[PDB]
Amino acid sequence: AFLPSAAYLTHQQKVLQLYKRALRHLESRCVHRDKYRYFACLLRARFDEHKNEKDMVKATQLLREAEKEFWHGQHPQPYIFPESPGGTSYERYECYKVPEWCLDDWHPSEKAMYPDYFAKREQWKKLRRESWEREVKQLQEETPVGGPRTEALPPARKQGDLPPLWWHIVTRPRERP
Amino acid sequence: SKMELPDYKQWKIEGTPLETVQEKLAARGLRDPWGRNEAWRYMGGFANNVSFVGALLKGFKWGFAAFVVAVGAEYYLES
Amino acid sequence: GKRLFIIKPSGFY
Amino acid sequence: ITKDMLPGPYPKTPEERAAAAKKYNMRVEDYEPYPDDGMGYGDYPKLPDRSQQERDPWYDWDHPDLRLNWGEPMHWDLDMYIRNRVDTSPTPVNWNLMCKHLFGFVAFMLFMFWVGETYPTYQPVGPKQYPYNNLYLERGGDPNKEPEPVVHYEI
Amino acid sequence: RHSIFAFTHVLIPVWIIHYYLKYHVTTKPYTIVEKKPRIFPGDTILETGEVIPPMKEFPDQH
Amino acid sequence: SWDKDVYPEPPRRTPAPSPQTSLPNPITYLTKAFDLLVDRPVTLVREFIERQHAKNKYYYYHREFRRVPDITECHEKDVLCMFEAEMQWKRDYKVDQEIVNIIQERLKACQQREGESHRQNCAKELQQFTQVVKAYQDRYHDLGAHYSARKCLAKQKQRMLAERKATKEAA
Amino acid sequence: SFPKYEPSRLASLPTTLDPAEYDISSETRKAQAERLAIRSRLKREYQLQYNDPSRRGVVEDPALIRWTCARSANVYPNFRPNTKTSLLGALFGIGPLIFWYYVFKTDRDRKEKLIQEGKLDRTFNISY
Amino acid sequence: GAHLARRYLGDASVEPEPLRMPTFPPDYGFPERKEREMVATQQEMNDAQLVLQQRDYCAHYLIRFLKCKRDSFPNFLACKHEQHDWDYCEHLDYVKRMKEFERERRLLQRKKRREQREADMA
Amino acid sequence: AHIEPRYRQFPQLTRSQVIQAEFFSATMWFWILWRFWHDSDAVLGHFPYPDPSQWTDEELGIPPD
Amino acid sequence: MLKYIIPTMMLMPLTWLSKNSMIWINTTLHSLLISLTSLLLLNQFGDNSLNFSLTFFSDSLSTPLLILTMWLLPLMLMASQHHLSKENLARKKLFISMLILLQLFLIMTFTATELIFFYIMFEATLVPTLIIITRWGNQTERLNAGLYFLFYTLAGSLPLLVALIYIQNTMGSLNFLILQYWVQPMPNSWSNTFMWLACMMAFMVKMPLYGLHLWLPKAHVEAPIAGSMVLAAILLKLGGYGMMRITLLLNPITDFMAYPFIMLSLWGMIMTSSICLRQTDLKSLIAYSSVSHMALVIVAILIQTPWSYMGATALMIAHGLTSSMLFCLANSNYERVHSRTMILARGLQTLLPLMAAWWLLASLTNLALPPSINLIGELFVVMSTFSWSNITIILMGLNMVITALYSLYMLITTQRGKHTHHINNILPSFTRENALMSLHMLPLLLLSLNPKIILGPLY
Amino acid sequence: DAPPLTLEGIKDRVLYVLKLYDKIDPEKLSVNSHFMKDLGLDSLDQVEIIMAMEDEFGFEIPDIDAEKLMCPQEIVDYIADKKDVYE
Amino acid sequence: MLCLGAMTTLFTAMCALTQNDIKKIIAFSTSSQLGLMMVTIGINQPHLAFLHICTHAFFKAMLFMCSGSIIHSLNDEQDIRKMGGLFKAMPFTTTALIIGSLALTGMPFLTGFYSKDLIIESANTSYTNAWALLMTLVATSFTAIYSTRIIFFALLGQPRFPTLININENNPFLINSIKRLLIGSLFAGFIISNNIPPMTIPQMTMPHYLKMTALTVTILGFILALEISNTTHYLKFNYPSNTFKFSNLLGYYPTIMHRLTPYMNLTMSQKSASS
Ligand SMILES: CCCCCCCCCCCCCCCCCC(=O)OC[C@H](COP(=O)([O-])OC[C@H](O)COP(=O)([O-])OC[C@H](COC(=O)CCCCCCCCCCCCCCCCC)OC(=O)CCCCCCCCCCCCCCCCC)OC(=O)CCCCCCCCCCCCCCCCC
Ligand SMILES: CCCCCCCCCCCCCCCCCC(=O)OC[C@H](COP(=O)(O)OCCN)OC(=O)CCCCCCCCCCCCCCCCC
Ligand SMILES: *C(=O)CCCCCCCCCCCCC
Repeated sequence: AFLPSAAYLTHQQKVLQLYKRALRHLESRCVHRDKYRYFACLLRARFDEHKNEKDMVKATQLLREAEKEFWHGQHPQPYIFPESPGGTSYERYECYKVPEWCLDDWHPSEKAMYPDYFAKREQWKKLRRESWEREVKQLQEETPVGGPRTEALPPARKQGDLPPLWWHIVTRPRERP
Repeated sequence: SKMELPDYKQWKIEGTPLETVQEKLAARGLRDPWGRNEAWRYMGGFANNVSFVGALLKGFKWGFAAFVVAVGAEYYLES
Repeated sequence: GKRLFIIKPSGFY
Repeated sequence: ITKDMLPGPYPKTPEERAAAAKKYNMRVEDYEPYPDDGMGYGDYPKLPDRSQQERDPWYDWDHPDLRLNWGEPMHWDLDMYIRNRVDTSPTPVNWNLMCKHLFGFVAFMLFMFWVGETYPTYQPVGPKQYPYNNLYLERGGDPNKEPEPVVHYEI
Repeated sequence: RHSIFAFTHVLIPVWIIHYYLKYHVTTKPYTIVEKKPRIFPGDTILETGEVIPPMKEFPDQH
Repeated sequence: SWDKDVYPEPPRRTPAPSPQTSLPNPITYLTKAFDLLVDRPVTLVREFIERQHAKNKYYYYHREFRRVPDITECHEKDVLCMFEAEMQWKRDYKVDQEIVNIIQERLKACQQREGESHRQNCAKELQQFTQVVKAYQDRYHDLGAHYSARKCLAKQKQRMLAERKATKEAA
Repeated sequence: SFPKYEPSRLASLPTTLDPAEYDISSETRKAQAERLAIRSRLKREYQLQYNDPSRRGVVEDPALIRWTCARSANVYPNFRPNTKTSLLGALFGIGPLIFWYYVFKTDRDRKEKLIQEGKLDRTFNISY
Repeated sequence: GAHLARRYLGDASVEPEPLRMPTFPPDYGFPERKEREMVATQQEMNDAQLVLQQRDYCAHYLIRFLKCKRDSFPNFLACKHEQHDWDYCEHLDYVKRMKEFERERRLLQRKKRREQREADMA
Repeated sequence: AHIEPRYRQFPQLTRSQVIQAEFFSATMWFWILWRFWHDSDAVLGHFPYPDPSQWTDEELGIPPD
Repeated sequence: MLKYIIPTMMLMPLTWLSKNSMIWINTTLHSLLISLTSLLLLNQFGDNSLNFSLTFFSDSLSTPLLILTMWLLPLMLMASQHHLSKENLARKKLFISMLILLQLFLIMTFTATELIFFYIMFEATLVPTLIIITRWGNQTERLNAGLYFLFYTLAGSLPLLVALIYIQNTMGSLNFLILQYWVQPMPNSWSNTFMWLACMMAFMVKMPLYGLHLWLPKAHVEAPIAGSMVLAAILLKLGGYGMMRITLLLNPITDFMAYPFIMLSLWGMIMTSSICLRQTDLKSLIAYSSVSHMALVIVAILIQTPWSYMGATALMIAHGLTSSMLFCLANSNYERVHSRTMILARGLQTLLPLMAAWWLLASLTNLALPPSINLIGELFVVMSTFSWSNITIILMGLNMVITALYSLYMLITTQRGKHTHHINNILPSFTRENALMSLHMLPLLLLSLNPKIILGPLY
Repeated sequence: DAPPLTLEGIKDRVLYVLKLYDKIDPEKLSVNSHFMKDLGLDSLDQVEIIMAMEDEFGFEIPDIDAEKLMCPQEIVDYIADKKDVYE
Repeated sequence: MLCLGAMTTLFTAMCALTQNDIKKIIAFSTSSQLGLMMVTIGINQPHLAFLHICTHAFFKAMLFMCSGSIIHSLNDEQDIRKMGGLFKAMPFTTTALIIGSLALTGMPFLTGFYSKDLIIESANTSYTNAWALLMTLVATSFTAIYSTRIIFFALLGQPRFPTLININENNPFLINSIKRLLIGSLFAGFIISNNIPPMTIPQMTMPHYLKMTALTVTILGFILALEISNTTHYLKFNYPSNTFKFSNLLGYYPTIMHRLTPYMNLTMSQKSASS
């Protein structure tokens, strides 16, 4: 439905996602580890019973009413991981995630507090500014006519060149700034 | 720097409630694969935790003994 | 040891 | 920004709808404008009335906190449907059953408080007995006058 | 400068607030109004010396 | 200090220290420590400042407004006399405000000073407050934001006609 | 059997309950592929400007400018006076004014009648 | 909590209502009934600044207990004796209120027996 | 020496935290039983509550008619 | 008052005879000296107004507005000297001269003894504001902004011109001091009804009244910074000043003719605050907030109790300082992202912490946090309207709820959340911008210590 | 709080979890042991492996990235990218 | 005040029974105690309510601090379903959390006794709304239920947190900060309630069932929630009810009124106000 690489979820992907959501909401219903492990192997056997169903329509039907069974038997407040979206510590440190370009606007009396760091930042920005036009001309020699098809980015194929559109992935802030 | 791990072999589930879980799964032709991962919660220094009525009575022995000592002290003090 | 540089905006001004 | 990339009038021909859908960067069949009834929308698209909480949060969004892409058309209430405001996320329980349970519980509690006010609890005693004629000079009575004697006896 | 905290943060503000309340607040009427102290049977008024007489003898209960 | 007639106080009657228990209270030692550390040097600084006040003594005064003719004996549309009448009435209105404030301060000081027995032992201040509020309400209430001695004289004439009709309907 | 989920305006339908999610029909394949093509074109067009070292400024989003120009500037030129908007503008624009007019007028007539007949408790009221 | 069920779920004419009572004269049934002595003088409990809920017929023990609590500072447990005296006299005053309640209950039972004997005889 | 993290096992305990925990739990049970030994009327009851049915008629002013 | 009019006129040879790099420094310096001198108007008395000459007087209503007017000129010079840094020198001196000429018209608008001279100055203040908006404005629709500015302010003021001359022919004078003592009760008739409307609708446009307010979220939006500052700080307050002068003559017909305008303002303070909850444009949000706060001043003038006029003048001074600071904050971010869209650049506390503190202070003074004079004005108007009718407390408290909501939503949207990834020209805060914020907020915070100077003629 | 992770520590812990899973014998497991082709595991078993990684390291791996990790070296590198180790 | 406080202490302590985040549960605990304070204001006992403020400060601050020590020792794990096995792992935190729970429920002669027990003893013996008193007693049971819920899922049982143990609490800041409130929650109720002057006349004469009522309903809540706790280890998988979905989804009032009322004030503000 909504994915970065492809446009859809396959049938096998929806089976695996229902399996994972069913185990997580089961663990939310079944707090203790051993009781969860008992009912989790029971649910795993319930999945593996119709593992070899060759009819795609019958497999889609069993997946659909399995989603119905799951929607009835879900936990109201499922355990969300804390840094996962919906958790308690999700996007908590984003107020400390200052982007990298703010170092360039420092006064020189506080750029002199870290001479080796900015003496290295200059050669990082040098590497970026001599990689930019080569990776742009890499992008326009590989993109098909009518635009790109998927959102998947191509790698660097040559030696000496860097992968295209790499600066805000390599120089992103840390999870604990 | 280096963090050493304890040996993976020692987390056998014989002696845990995972043993009872694997017995009730073998009662219907099933085999539990994820027992030894969860074995550490039911072994070692976390095994044999207290119940609630013993968790309330933590320090009840020493506290009651000091109670008896201090009541005897104020009983022998008043004369 | 292994101290990390903290990116923060310009506190001079 | 230029004039043929601004919102314009309501499209009535299919080629005007095609130019509008190309302007708003979306497919023509998915391009549903608001109905032309004077509410001031023009050719603006009717995004399907969801919040931004329902969006896939692990996607590498152009606008992460908005869960929004660059060039993707925005809902007319995009500032309303942010995660700092109204959530239209699906609930485990239906909306009507939630309204039934909450209204029934509140109304039942209010009725039982009123009935318990109608039938109070008390103790098997008389009123408290106060000297100096129910504390007349203490409750602010005027000392030029003299009230009735409130005499309390033994029992 | 070893207990400079208890000097600078206490003993100088006690001086300032005591000078303030003593020569600019209580010299103005009804600024610091105090509830009058509680008089019992058996006390002695420090302004007069009159001993407040004790209560009537109790109809003892136990 | 101030005038003890306009801000009256009942005589202070504190009880004597009658200790019973064997333990010494902390408050006598805290009082003597506060005395020897604070109450003496603050007094010494005030004595030095008082000497510097006594080195150059000079006086300020209270302004006296003599009574000019009021609005009842000023001609209609005669701004030279009714300006004086209006300034006189505005100063009297501000002084009446401060009278009501003084009686409020008496009432509140009595309520706190009497504590729990305030409902009994502050009937005099409550009576004075009710009288001065009834007078201020009959005199200046509902005149509005554009109040004047003309507005107050018109209110007084309407109230006097109401009282005259209330007296005439009782005889 | 199981209680069927009832989608409302404030609680939409989950994707795991939608019947039209599991359509493997090729018009849905083409629609998802064309939406993916549009989204990929806009994604590449964004991050070409976003990863540029020569840019020091705002990557302007024409959808945002278009959103603000819709929310502010395109209201009167695409308004038409019809029955719905007229009854809404008289129902909601002059309606509460008339309602609060009657409420505050009735309250002030009642209070002025109680004052000019000498019934309203106005003993200590001297601040107004 | 049985008289609650005797006033609510049975009949209400025989149970004494809490809000307006006593409905009988204090001399109705008592040969030479005596008043309650007020031990604390009015100016005394005016000077000790007692709460108006606490200015009842047993305020002299409360005056002595507050005087003890002041005179035994900082020893806040040295006046358990006067506190027990005040609390036991509050207990006795509550007993007197219970006796007023039971008096009114038995006199309403007397009115019920009177009207039933009159409805049987006449 | 600060506490070093272990793995899938019971963590290293200080002597001090365990003796303070036992000390305050023993102080809790001491204080509860001590105040139960002294007061015993704030829990159970201060005075006997009299039965209104057991009362006589003469103390309540009941002429038998 | 001539001792302030003559230095304001000497600011013109001070700005036209300066060196080309010295035209901001000299005008800022000498306008700060004139604002230093403006505090000599505080010689007020409990009975009498400070009556200078036949032409000028200054009671305790005009005095805080005069101090605010003479203080606002250096702040406008500081605020406008960055976006005009690439302007022609002659046009730059013309901009400074329009600001000085506007100050000159304002400071003898507030001191006009006679009401047709008040009218002449009150309508003379339009034309520098006209030139500022429709010369140094930003976008395409600045010419429709001033056209609806000039049309609404003249179509309201035109029956006021006939009404003041009708007072001149009937009473004999338009001196306010004479009409204090020669005012006659205006009875119930249709002639006196349209008389009341002619005397009031001009200032109803200038406040603005709800329903007549549609010039303002274009005239404030399409203005430059000095124009928006002077519009939200003084030119809205000219209506409250004129109403407080003109309701002396309109009694007792106000006591039953004020009801529909009290309804319009009491409901428009709810409507425009709800509109502030859904503005995509930050400068529009501050504009509709200005309408929502001036609605209370309209209610407090139309119910004409002493607490109401005290709260209304306190609220005018407080809102002038607060809204001027909020427009300067919005310009400080517009000088970096070049867009007034509020949802564009977020998370700005992660990049500008001290400016986020100034945003926080301006937001707290926006929602009337005690003990600010914002809350003093808000609270006194609420007290007087509760005395007026007890049911109005619902509308007042509901307005205060929505006020705190849009204030803190503006704070959250502009200052908090995740910052924008594709915006990288966010400079550190200049010393000029923080000087502008501090010279707004520090007088507003100091006026909480001694609030009696901004509480009008009947304190 | 929160001791720092290394590639050695993540590798040791991921192989430690995969040596406690009964469908993998401990001698055939390596850093590059692909789960489907080499180790003979199922897709569902690989999903449970990802869930064991989530329970081990205390964060959710999304399904679009869970369904692409098909060897322990990719799992270690993905946790290394999501936690920024060797800083 | 009596009806509103009884409604608050019923609804919040009933919503606390099936929440999963520990800070949510202690927030419903303090809101239920504030409802009890509103109740005892409503029975004309203002000084008992203020004494219960001063009492409640110590142990409810201590319970939030113990939950914070648990959260920091489990790396921002705020959910009670990933806790447990912390009896010996965090002994000082276990100790102070149990002492705070007993002070919350009304253990005899801790700090919470001298306020809450007199609140219930004065709420029984007064001319009172009877349904309000009954809901107050139901809330009194619910306090013991969620207190042993916090102790059970947080401390008792076996671990559920992830495998890397970072459990550490041996810093004198944390130890002294919980220690001084621990001394407060042990002694300050006795100290304050025997330093305060008498401002009302306390009801000390009452029948035996009516004197023991708070303690009895508290212990019965303990017993019923011990049954609820022991029915978790069983190998039974119960489908959720409507009472569980009511108390687990916050009573549906933070669900509807945080969607319905912000819908109207945001759409009428444009489609009927702005546009
Ligand atoms: C006449 C003589 C008078 C002398 C005394 C002065 C009287 C008050 C004047 C104003 C004082 C504050 C001015 C500076 C603060 C604003 C800028 C700022 O935050 O800079 C941070 C900076 C330090 O922070 P940083 O770490 O570097 O950077 C901050 C970060 O960026 C991150 O920023 P942040 O968010 O962490 O920091 C912002 C923070 C944000 O804080 C908040 O949001 C919390 C505030 C609200 C709640 C608490 C207060 C509620 C009200 C109760 C208290 C008032 C009444 C008390 C009386 C008893 C009760 C009635 O604000 C503060 O910390 C300021 C503390 C004081 C707040 C006052 C109230 C502001 C609230 C809004 C209005 C409320 C009503 C009006 C109250 C008026 C009181 C006079 O401060 C300074 O550098 C201060 C510079 C010097 C200031 C001089 C002030 C006087 C100027 C007047 C000149 C003429 C007279 C001569 C007097 C000379 C005195 C030396
Ligand atoms: C003593 C008597 C007591 C009587 C009590 C009973 C009567 C009153 C009943 C309550 C009425 C008000 C409550 C309803 C509105 C609640 C609004 C609110 O807070 O919404 C919360 C919502 C976010 O909630 P959520 O989705 O859970 O957040 C998850 C985190 N991402 O937040 C959002 O969606 C953000 C929305 C921002 C703008 C909201 C606008 C709503 C304004 C409401 C004003 C109400 C005025 C009432 C006036 C009464 C006058 C008498
Ligand atoms: C009759 O029962 C009078 C007592 C007060 C009213 C009833 C109170 C019932 C609840 C308290 C006792 C609970 C015993 C488990």
